[PDB]
Amino acid sequence: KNLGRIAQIIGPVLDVAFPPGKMPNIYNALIVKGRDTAGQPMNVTCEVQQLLGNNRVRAVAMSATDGLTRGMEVIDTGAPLSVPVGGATLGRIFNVLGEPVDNLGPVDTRTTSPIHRSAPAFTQLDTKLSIFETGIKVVDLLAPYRRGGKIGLFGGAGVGKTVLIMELINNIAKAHGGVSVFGGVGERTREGNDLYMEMKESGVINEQNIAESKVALVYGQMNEPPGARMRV
Amino acid sequence: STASRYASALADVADVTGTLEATNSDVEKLIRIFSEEPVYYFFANPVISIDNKRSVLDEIITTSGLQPHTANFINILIDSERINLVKEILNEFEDVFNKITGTEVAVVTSVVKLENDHLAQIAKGVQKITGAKNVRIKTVIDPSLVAGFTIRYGNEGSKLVDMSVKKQLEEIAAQLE
Amino acid sequence: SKIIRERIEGYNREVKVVNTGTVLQVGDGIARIHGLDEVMAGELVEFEEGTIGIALNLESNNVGVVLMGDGLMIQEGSSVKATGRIAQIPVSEAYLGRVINALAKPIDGRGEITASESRLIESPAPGIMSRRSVYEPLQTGLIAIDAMIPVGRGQRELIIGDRQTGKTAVATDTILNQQGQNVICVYVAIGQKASSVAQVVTNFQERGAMEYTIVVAETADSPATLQYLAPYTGAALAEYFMYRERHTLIIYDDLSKQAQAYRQMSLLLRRPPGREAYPGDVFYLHSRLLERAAKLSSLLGEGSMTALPIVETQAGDVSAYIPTNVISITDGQIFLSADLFNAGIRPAINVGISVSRVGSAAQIKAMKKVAGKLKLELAQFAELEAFAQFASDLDKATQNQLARGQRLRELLKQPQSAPLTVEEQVMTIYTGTNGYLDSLELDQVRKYLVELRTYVKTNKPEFQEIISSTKTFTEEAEALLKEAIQEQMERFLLQ
Repeated sequence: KNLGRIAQIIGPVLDVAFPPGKMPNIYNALIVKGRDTAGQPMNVTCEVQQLLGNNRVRAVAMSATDGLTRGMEVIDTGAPLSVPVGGATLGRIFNVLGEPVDNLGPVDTRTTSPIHRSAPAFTQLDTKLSIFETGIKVVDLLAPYRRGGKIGLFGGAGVGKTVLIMELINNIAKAHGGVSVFGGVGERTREGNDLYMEMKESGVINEQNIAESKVALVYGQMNEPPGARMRV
Repeated sequence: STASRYASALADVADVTGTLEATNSDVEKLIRIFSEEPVYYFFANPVISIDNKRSVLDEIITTSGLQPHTANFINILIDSERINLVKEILNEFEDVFNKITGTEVAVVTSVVKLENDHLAQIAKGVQKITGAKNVRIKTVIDPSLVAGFTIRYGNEGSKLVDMSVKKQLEEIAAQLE
Repeated sequence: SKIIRERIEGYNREVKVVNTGTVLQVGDGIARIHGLDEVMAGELVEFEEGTIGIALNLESNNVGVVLMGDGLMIQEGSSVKATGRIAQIPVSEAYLGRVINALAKPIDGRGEITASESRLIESPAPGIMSRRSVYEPLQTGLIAIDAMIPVGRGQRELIIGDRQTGKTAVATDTILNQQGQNVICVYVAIGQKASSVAQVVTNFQERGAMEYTIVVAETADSPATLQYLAPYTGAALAEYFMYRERHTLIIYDDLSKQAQAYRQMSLLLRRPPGREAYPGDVFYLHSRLLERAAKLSSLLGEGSMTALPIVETQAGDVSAYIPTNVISITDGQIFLSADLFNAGIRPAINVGISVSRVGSAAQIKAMKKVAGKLKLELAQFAELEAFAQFASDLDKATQNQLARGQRLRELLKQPQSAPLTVEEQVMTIYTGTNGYLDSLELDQVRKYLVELRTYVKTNKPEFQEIISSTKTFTEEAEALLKEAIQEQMERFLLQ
């Protein structure tokens, strides 16, 4: 229940004079209800980057901001990017907004959870340093890839992370019961289109049996004003 | 601050003048004058012809009848474009008045609108505790004040002293302790 | 009091101009501007002295306008009446030959290029859903390009190198081969020398490529607003071709100039400077710029938008923030090694460091059958490039693979505007793989391969017909190629 006038906009850094009381917290979200280029209402996902004071705040939106005029109201969501969690993401190529960028219809799932969240605690975790065992033979042999782990890649295209990550996706889907979040940050849209074509083509996106689709596709567009991409 | 410096100089002008009360009256009147956001913008837009703004400025100096020291203070101020930085220095003039005075405004905040006798006792006790020359009482009948009160005093309202649910916070602490 | 408030009410009613904003801080093509607050973000606005102001900095106080050019007549307090329109350049196909300045207005002088559809320069990018597979090929004319790096219709590739290198002209050679292609050719010459701009234009119309090519250009003396958006303007020109389902290609002269420009912009905006003074927004800006270039989906008609990025390594920084940013951004990359040019090989493509993403989807299988062997032998000679001075003691297969890679290395070079077709290159590659050029000597195989191309254009044109129609290296066609190969081999063997 907060409405902030679009105070300034230093490009994609927007500024928002919120109300003196109704000024949100850090990383609290806001739908900037501006016009479109059509003048139709378009709502941007401004993110509370900096409480700039004098009841104003330097915000960042993820999408673009052309057509926005100063003083435009942003109803603060007042919380993190509550995103459609669970299986509606497991299969729909979902935008940073939580729309399925796939054009697979709307992701009808009530579970929209806070994005910039904490990690767990020093007591909650499971410190058996287990092997995220692949099924790919060399990683089985060579790579003691930790379960719960951090498998850094010094290799990409040509070296074949497409097919290898695809077989890894099928393998964690099959040998484990675990599911996969694949995120193309700053995405080559050639590689993004081919990637969704691959997961459909592999059936990782089980193309008929959607949401039996074993993957969850979150590309981050390089075309996104890359303040989008920091929170992806 | 330099805004606080502008306030301190206005108070110094009114103080070596003796018009601390008089230009304080001018300060409140001109505060309500510059409270007009259209008047504050028209005086404070860069698009304002400072010729025409000076015209309207002497016009407003009539239109509330300002004392001369504060009038020339405003003239130097809007002359030095800190009219854009105006209002809080005006607000700081209040504290500068108290800096001139030692009349310390302290905000009580109680369950009821408390007794003016109890107000007198608290202002006297704060004139001892503050060591104050005087005490502008700044009352409040606070809703979340369960039964007791809350006197923010000091230079700011820094010196909080409260017994309303504050003891309940202490009890929850000693419970948690 | 409303006498005084009437007086300041009239004064502020004078200050209550809606569309207008007076020029507050007139500096160097940039203005703070009182008034004109209610503008949307980023529009053009008509200042006094008519001046087009790019509403870059939505200041809370002011109205920060990138002026279109120099505003000495744009006086103090110059009222910018808000225009509200932004960048809607009228794009039509009627510029395909006109050389437009940034208003889609012919800096040619070819007359007002008539144009009804007006697109704002930054239109949105095509989704990954909006793009199909990259099936159809581009073809540079550079046999060495398409061999070692296949170019699809509507893809993203850089050409990094150094100053004006003829990498400029390498793009021009691609533009030349676009004449045989069905793609719309569009020369985006940011910041070239004017004489260079004209010699390029003369190269285009002299090729008649300016039939297939429109031209847009930023001056070196450009107002960097025009520089700072004219890239997106050419991108929208590609949109008016590519949303029309057409193959179309663009040649973006080095956006490093635009990077210095946006550096000058944000520094002119008094904005936050980033990695080596380029703005951080240059990452997203060039990202939005190069983002839209693709073959579309068939839902959008598979219209190819084939980008050509000029990137010049400033004294060989393969990792300028510009360069490494593009290196992130691209899919095909073309490092240039004028070491080869200094040793003689134009094209001086650094064939090793020039890495690409698309690959065989962009190659003809016709090409691919030869080209895999070209890759294998190429890397073989590449490791074996050490053996050269001691290659007196070279083994038979060692000196022989050296000879094979040597003839293949001979099978690379091409001058300024020595483009070839697919099929002539197919003959060239099949011979150079087929060791008929392992026979022929250094300059001998150059002229003899030229002669083999000519005497295959004559003496085996139906093999070229099959290589057209099938677009597949037929064993019949490879046989006719071997036939004409031995024939012209005899012809140049008599010499």
